[PDB]
Formats: sequence, C-alpha cells, structure tokens
Amino acid sequence: VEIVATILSWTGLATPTGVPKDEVLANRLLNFLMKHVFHPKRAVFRHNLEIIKTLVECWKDCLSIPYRLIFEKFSGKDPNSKDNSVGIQLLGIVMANDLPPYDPQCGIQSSEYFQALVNNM
Repeated sequence: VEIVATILSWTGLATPTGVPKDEVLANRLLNFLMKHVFHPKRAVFRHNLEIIKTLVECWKDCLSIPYRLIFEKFSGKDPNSKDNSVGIQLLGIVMANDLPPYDPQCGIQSSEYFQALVNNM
C-alpha cells in the first residue's frame, strides 16, 4: 500500500509506461492487487478498491486490464453469499473511467460473460 501510493503519487513525472519490464511488473502488480482485494474488513476493502482505481486511472497506458478474474468473481452461482460483490465492484471500478469491458478478445465468450453478469443481477 505504502510503496504503491508512493510511486503512484509520482505521476506526471516517471510514468510506468514506455519501458517493457516496467510495464510487465505494473501488469503483474495490477493482476495481483485485484486477485487479493477481498478482506473480511470492509474499510480496508474499500481502501484496496481505491488503490486499484488510482492505479488504473493513473497508469492507463499499459492497459492490460485483467478480465477472467473479475469474471469468475461475479460468475459465482448459489446466491447465498456476497461472493460476487467483488467482481461487480471491480467491474464498476474499471467502468468508472472510459475503459471498455471488451470480453472475448482475451478471455471467455461475451455471450456467457454478460450472461453471468446478468444472472447475478
């Protein structure tokens, strides 16, 4: 949290883009940060979501938005647990800017991606 807040604060100067390995590390950071973003504690949960949204609206140029885990995060069935909240709220984060949720060009077919989105609707 502290080191990423520090590097993100250094925006306008030292963007993480234009360098290959810097971009790859940024992408692993993003995928890892969405991968573990669910904490039994709601305040730090909101905080982590804010970290992710700051990361994605500050980098924005090594695009690489990881689908297929937001997808499997809302794709859960048996609606008796708030397990799908993470995927829909991550999707809301990525939508909160101009990012397009173009599904089936890297992951699972839109006809079932959006299907599970609606089923949890």
